[PDB]
Amino acid sequence: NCVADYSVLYNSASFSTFKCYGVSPTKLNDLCFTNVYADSFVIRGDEVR
Amino acid sequence: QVQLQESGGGLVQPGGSLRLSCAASGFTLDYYAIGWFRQAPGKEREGVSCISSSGGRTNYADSVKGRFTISRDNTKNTVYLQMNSLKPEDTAVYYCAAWEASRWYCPLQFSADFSSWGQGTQVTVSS
Repeated sequence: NCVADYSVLYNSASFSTFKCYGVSPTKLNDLCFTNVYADSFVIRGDEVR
Repeated sequence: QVQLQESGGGLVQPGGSLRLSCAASGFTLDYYAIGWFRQAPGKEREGVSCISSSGGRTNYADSVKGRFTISRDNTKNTVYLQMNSLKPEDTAVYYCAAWEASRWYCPLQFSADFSSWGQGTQVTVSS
């Protein structure tokens, strides 16, 4: 129930991995989705993969 | 499969020269802006120099201003850091990293987060 401008995130480089599977880093702003879910945690470097 | 490899380091005499080659496999390095980084033993990671994805914008550090030169070969998927008039202060392991534009404006003199960190090569200057 909101508008999200993902171009703010992808074009800010306060990020390391934009590992998007099923979508391209630049296309999220163009598409509409039913409901989005967010999860968060802190991990180590080599385990990111 | 996104790999960055640092090739071209070694032990050099002060006042000499050396060339570094950053190799990318599994992805297109042309779409990524590259910036070299150094972390000497006992020193924090300070920015060497940054070059944009198109190569038309270049960043440099005042500690190596006029001595370190950056060029990229997007056709060969490689970015080169040419070093001249070396000093013992440059004895550090060197990493090349890829990341996108962090803000408006073309130059990338402002540091930001870096995605792909390579294995790194240690370049030693001592004589």
